[PDB]
Amino acid sequence: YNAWSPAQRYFVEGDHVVTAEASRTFQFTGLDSGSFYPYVIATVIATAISTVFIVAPLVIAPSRVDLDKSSAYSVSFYLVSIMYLLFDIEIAYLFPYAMTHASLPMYWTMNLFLAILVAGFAYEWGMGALEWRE
Amino acid sequence: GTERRPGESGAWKQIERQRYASDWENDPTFKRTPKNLAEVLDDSASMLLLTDVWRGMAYTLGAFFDKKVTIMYPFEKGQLSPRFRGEHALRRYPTGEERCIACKLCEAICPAQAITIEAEEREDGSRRTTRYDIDMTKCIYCGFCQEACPVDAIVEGPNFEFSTETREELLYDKQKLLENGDKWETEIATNLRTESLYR
Amino acid sequence: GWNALPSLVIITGIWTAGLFALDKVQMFRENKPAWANNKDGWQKALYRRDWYLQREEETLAMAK
Amino acid sequence: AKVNNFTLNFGPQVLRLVLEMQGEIIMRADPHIGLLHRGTEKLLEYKTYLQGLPYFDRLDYVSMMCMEHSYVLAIEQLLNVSVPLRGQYIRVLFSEITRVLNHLLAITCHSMDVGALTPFLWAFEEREKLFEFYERVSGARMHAAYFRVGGVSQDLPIGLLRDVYDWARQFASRLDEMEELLTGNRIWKERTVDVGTITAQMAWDWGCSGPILRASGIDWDLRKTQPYDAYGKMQFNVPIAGHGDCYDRYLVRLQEMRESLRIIYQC
Amino acid sequence: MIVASILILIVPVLLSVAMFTLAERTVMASMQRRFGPQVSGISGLLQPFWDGLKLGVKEPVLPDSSSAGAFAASPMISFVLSQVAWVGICISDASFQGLVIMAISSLAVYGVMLAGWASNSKYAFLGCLRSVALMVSYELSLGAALLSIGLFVTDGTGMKCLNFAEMPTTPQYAMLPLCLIFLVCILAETKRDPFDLPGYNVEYSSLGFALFFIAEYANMAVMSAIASIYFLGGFSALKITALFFAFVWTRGTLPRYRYDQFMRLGWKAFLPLTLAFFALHASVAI
Amino acid sequence: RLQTKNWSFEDVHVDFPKRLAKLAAETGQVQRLIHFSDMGADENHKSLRMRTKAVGDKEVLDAFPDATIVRPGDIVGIEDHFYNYLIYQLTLTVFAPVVESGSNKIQPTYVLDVADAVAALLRKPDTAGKTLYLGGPEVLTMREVYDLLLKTLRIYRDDTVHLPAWAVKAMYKPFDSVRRMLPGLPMTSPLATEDYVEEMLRDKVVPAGALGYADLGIVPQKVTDGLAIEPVRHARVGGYRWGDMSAVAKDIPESVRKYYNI
Amino acid sequence: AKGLEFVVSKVDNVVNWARAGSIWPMTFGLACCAVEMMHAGASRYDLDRYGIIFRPSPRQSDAMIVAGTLTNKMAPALRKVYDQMPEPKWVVSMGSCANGGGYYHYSYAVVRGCDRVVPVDVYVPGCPPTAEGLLYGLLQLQKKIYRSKTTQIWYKK
Amino acid sequence: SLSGYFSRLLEASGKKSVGSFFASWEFGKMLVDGNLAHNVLVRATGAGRLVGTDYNGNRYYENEEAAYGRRRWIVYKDKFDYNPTTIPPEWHGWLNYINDYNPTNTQFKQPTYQIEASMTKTGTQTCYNPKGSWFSAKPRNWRKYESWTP
Ligand SMILES: COC1=C(OC)C(=O)C(C/C=C(\C)CC/C=C(\C)CC/C=C(\C)CC/C=C(\C)CCC=C(C)C)=C(C)C1=O
Ligand code: SF4
Ligand code: SF4
Ligand code: SF4
Repeated sequence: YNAWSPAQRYFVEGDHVVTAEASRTFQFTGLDSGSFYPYVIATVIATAISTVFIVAPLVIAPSRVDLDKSSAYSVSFYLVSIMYLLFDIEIAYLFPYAMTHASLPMYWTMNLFLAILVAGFAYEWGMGALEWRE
Repeated sequence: GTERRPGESGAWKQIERQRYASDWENDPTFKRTPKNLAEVLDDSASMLLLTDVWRGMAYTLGAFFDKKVTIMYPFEKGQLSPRFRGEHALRRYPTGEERCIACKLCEAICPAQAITIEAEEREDGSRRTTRYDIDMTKCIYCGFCQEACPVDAIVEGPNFEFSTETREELLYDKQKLLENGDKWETEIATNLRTESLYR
Repeated sequence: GWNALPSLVIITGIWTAGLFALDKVQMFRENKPAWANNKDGWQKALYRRDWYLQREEETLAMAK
Repeated sequence: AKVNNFTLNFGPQVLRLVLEMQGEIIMRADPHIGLLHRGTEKLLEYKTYLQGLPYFDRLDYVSMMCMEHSYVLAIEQLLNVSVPLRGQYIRVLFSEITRVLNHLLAITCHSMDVGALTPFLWAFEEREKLFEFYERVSGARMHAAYFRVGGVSQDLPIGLLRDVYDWARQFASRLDEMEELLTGNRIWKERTVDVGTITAQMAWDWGCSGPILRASGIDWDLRKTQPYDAYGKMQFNVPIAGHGDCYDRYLVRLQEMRESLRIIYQC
Repeated sequence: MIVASILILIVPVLLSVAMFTLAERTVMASMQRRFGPQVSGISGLLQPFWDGLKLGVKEPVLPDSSSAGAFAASPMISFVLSQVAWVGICISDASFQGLVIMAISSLAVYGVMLAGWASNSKYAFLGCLRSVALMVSYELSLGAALLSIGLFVTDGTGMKCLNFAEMPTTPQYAMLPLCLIFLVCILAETKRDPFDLPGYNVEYSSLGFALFFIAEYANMAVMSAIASIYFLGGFSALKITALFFAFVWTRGTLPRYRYDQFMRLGWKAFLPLTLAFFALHASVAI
Repeated sequence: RLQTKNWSFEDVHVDFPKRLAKLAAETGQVQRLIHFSDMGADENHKSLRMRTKAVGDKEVLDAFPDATIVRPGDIVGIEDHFYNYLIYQLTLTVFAPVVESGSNKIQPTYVLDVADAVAALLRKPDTAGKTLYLGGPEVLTMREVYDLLLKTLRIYRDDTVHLPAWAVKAMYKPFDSVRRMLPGLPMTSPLATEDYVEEMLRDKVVPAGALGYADLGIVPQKVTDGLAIEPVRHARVGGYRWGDMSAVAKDIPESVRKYYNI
Repeated sequence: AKGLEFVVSKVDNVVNWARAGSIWPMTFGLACCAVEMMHAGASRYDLDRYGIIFRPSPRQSDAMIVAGTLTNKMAPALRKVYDQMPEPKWVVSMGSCANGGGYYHYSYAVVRGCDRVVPVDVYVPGCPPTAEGLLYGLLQLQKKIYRSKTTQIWYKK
Repeated sequence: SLSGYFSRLLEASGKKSVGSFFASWEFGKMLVDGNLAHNVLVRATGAGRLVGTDYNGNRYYENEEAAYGRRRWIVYKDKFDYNPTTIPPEWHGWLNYINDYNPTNTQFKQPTYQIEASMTKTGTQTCYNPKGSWFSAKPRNWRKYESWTP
């Protein structure tokens, strides 16, 4: 990304700024604060490395064809997956609370939120749904 | 400790039984209910904050700082005795004549039938073998042949390091067994100077 | 035991040397030892203004 | 609903098991055996009585001389042969050494199957010491062929009892440091308590014997009820538990190691 | 400069993974009164390298009854996610860095489930669901622990964040039980003792298998660095080694749980405890 | 099948068989020499390997007059070089070139029949000094072979393309001028050469009046169906597998259905 | 030519150092001989010191140790597990039973040697062999791996 | 004393100087073989004394303050292909803790037919083979009768 307007460049005129931005080094203390751009490069580089790991034993290793070498040697998961989905949504809701300096009415609203959560959880506990016998 | 708890029960029928009936309170191997505050704190410091994992961890950390029992083979060896039953071998007299006289007792006693013997009389009239085979892949290393021999001709020597790459190298004939005896004769005699007090 | 000491020493030395080298490289990229700090919208605005005014000072320097 | 059983094949690699499950709960288990059937009962008909003796070492190859014992006693009874006193004492002493070896292997292999790896490595060095005791009297670490009709094969070498006493002087400490990892541990208890319960009526109806039978509250030891060699002279206790548990069998086996140590010291 | 920084990060990660797997063997041996690898190189210092090179010239088994793309993709996905999580630890300045790493580690479930779907084994399908159930169950306690941690993380300007450079440089004495729960959650995520019952890589050979184990040990190092940042007052080499020694020490001395046992532990013990601690810390933080 | 900077076709098909026949005739105790060549071997062949094979056959029959020359067709098997490379050409490539219309005829045979043929030759004394052609009971074109493989593999997209022979040779030319000064590379197909293109422009069948399997008393097995085609059935999409297995499990006994979870 | 052949010979040296120092066998604990193999892995002899890790699956296995007698009922299963190991692989036959049938050689139920089912690289003799004798056999297998020259053979093809 | 360490290292390795030791191929294999590295650098340079030397050049050491079963060890002269089959039988029972006899304290009776100990020949083509083998100088047909030749 490069800035496309004079207002985006703090009203600095000239052609040196346009070329200097287009050929800039990545800097968290320049124009790229909080940028998440190294996460993409890491994915590309690690995918390259793991592809080289995959391809290389197809060249430098022995191989023999055999028909036997190319052969094989509950509802509780539904409970776990759906409960994890709902609880992950609830934790995602609780995260904006913890990132604020909350006042007391915010605290009591959050505790009403948590109370509804734990009431449903305690109902499923009391009916014997967290006993994984089946 | 070997005490039991309602809840630490590994099964379901006993878990269902302990939470719906107080029959576990009659059994003397169960831990009783805490009666006051300090006993409740002791039980909670047992269940929470572990302290039973930590005793095993302290023992294994003591073992981390302790002595080791590993020997550095093949620069260091184990410990064996003169009675040890290793590789079979054929022996001679000090003159150089074979002790074996083809009596076929070791062939008769062999429970694995690992010995095959043929004989005739030698040109000086002596009674000697012409074939003496031991299938080492059929042998069970019992030592019964060593017991049956009346002239101490066949022995099991002190050699245990004789692994090969082909199985044909483990079908010993008479010449190789005599070569083994000629190799190991002094050690075999040293062993038999002690073991003749017992046999 | 004494056999476990060299691998445990080597892990520490590897991480020490690698963190030292990564620190020097990122210090050469960013030129200030607070590049990893949290920045809000005001701090981001301040850094972007500083970058653009530095470019303007460079542009005005090559005219005299 | 009309739930059919889900079946499973459990291991060619020598026990083969065909299970049936109704979810996570087993409804049936069928062991398929014969992968180690070598026909030793047919082969013994083609051997003389001395020739067929080393077959018995290879039946329970964790406990060899005890397998030899019953074959030798069966021959001696029909022959009307008496064993001298020193041979009876030697047979009792090595039978108890054999029991200690077997119980070390059984408890530590069980605890390794559950997941605890260290007690295996701790107990096998003691197993190595008792293998050296086997080798010093027979020349074989495992398949000794030591017990014979009418006694034992060779005499004890001079210096054996000295070293057996030196091992027995520290074996209780080894068993103590073994129990610090397992006996008061909650994971081991939660794996073993109330698992596979055997009552006394089921134990006798299913032909049980040994430490299974003692963990269900039955006082039955053949060394005290139908004694053989010099076992009637030996003073020891029979350990008794009453749940029929895996945990109770583990405790009974440890106590049986203690009692075998007591008999070894008396011999 | 970003590519250079990432490669200079990648080098000690792989070197450290090799030395971790050697150090696990040797420390586990020293607790068991033996030596461990000593022959292969001087003091055994070449054993992980010869394992890697042995697997390099090993034959790749591609079963001709599976889907080849997902079969190849599963260990690649595991390895890539481990490397990306390390980059998020060291080459980021983001405001919600702990949330970023939690999101990455929630993605790591896919390699297990792709291995379970791809290979045509009866019990690989059976064990992948169990391993996923274990990781999924303990992720929630990890998230609630992060909620408790973030209530006290403020930078200089007054903004609350999960930025690692703004974390305090003293141990968090007030959150010792939450630290213990975090460590057992790390043990549960890496499928170590006492949760090692579920394996899923039963059909993999050579460098796909090597990618699986490099990903597993790198994820263990990621979680160790995260725990040292959150509770031990910073990220350091000594803390990484000490926490790894603690994990190997626990693996030496304990047996493992049954499946339903650790499911009941994670859904009846750890989640209510982390949520109750979050409520107590929110009450304190007002 | 391919040339290398250390070994040429004449070194392997000409010089070594000649020296082998000479050293065999020197001993006096060798009563039989079985030399293997190809069904498409011809001195007037544009493919170099067929020509060097026929030249070496002549040298062997010259130096050892009672040596038997055996010339089988394409040999199918688990570890063969015929279906394996064709399956590696149908899959694992963006497209599979077919030389011209693919109407050249071949006579493939099974490897166990050739192994039986060697023992039948060693039994019969009349076969010394002769030449035998070994081919299966069916004459097929390359298009028919490709169609059979595509039906057997259950692939629903014909990825083959028919190309003129100059285009195929132009494709295979850059990796044939560099085949020397190289020690030989793994996973190089023996079909990626001009010699294969020259072989595809001709028929490779048993000649009329030649001695074949019938003179050895052998009825050769079918190559298209049966046990010979079972290895390629394992490489189909999804897996071999049985099926639903429920129409025939109707009157099967009790424990069997529960064992198979039907 | 001289330099490239020297490099190829050193590639064989490094590859053989890696393969011999990283043998991961598969356990067939059929019988008596398995207990001595357990004793070989224990703290006195410490097979892990030589780089040996026992593996549960055949796909990660570099070698097979047949430790015990092989019956007619067990022979196809052993063959099937052998066929599932990837190249390069070796087989170590341990004890008289696996070597030639041993004490059960004339039985109606026993395979007379595992040679009859799988090919074998190193034979260790005994009934049982000692754990130290099994160490000797494994060091001999390492010596067999050292004499291999794979890239030198490939370079001259 | 480090001078004691280096003197022990030179008498154990059989070299003449530390420069000759560290520039040798024996030190090159001791960088890649850790079993030999431990035996030469740690065990042979530790507490203990030299007992004797056999005719193959191997040196024998003992230490009575060590644990039981780790009192005795050997330094092989063949650094590159060391093998326990080169130990003579008059040292075999001492090193395997079978007896307490060695040539330095016991005069063994030497038979006139005694073959000296050497390294095993397995894996090579000069190994032992039975008389009916292909590798023999003249293979045997083991027929127990004579055929009529006209
Ligand atoms: C009991 O636990 C354990 C296991 O069971 C879970 C195991 O399976 C293993 C064995 C498996 C291993 C070691 C594989 C994983 C590690 C690898 C592949 C090492 C990664 C190292 C790298 C990439 C650096 C090496 C490469 C270099 C130096 C480049 C060389 C280049 C040139 C010379 C040009 C071990 C040790 C173990 O303890
Ligand atoms: S030791 Fe036993 S098996 Fe060996 S030859 Fe003697 S009697 Fe036969
Ligand atoms: S070795 Fe002994 S028992 Fe055997 S035949 Fe010769 S003399 Fe008789
Ligand atoms: S060779 Fe001997 S010790 Fe080994 S399994 Fe067979 S009978 Fe048992």
